[PDB]
Amino acid sequence: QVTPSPDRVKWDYRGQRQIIPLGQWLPKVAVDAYVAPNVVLAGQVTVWDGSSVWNGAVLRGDLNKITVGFCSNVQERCVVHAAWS
Amino acid sequence: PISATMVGALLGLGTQMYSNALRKLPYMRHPWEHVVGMGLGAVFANQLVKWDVKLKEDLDVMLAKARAANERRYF
Ligand SMILES: CCCCCCCCCCCCCCCCCCCC(=O)O[C@H](COC(=O)CCCCCCCCCCCCCC)COP(=O)(O)OCCN
Repeated sequence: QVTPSPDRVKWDYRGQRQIIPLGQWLPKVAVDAYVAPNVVLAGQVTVWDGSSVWNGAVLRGDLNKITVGFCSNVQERCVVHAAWS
Repeated sequence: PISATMVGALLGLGTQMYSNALRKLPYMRHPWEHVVGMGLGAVFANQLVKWDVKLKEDLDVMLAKARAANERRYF
């Protein structure tokens, strides 16, 4: 059976949060790195100096670390994920 | 011309920008701080010039006393 919840949010006025912490895993973005507004960074993500992440990209570090190095770019609609092993 | 106020204001503005750059921030990140820095630099440069004048004035008297003490030898 599919039993819905009356309280589930249909429209969230805040939109999707760009920075999704996961416990103590907080995405780290360098002050001189460009991250597009609608990008999602979750968990163990590090974005270093001079790098850029463009519109619609998703970087989900919930199983392992994700690192974008110096002056590197992850372009539009890329998905970057990782596994335990 | 090139007054102490202008040199000091330029140095204060440069100080704020250099500080922003060192922190990898945009040059004009907090512009009111640039205004504050220009004011402080102008004040500091003017005060330094006045202090230099006063320092030369005191050194003059002190060298005068040293010279008198030395000249007392040939009496
Ligand atoms: C006359 C031009 C220069 C006047 C400067 C202000 C008057 C002099 C008073 C001393 C000013 C010293 C510098 C103040 C800022 C120092 C560094 C503070 C930065 C900081 O980390 O804490 C912030 C507090 O904001 C702050 O500390 C700033 C709070 C509000 C001050 C900004 C308004 C300045 C008015 C300039 C002219 C206005 C014209 C109309 C009168 C929080 O940062 P945050 O979260 O708030 O955001 C920041 C977005 N990166």
